Amino acid sequence: TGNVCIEEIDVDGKFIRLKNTSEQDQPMGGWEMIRKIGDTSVSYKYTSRYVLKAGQTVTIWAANAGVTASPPTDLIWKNQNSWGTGEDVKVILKNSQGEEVAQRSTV
Repeated sequence: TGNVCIEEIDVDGKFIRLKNTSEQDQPMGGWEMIRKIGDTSVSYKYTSRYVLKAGQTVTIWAANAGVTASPPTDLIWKNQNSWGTGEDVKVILKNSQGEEVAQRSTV
């Protein structure tokens, strides 16, 4: 038994990282990663066939973070830019059922 964890929300707001601490691979098709900052929420939807393998991490970078896409461990959030430090951010992870399965709030 393990689970998908929101491992880190970049303090300089360029990326968000998830980790499958479980021994079993976990398909992410449909799963939704919601970035909330104040009154605005932006949703990142994982592709239909994306799988976060056991013990693997996946980092979602801002399209302007200057990082090049390196699937499957590093993806680029198309059209979403960095949010800069000092910004109270909240990340919600919803499974392929619309039901929450994790949450993390920076302070």
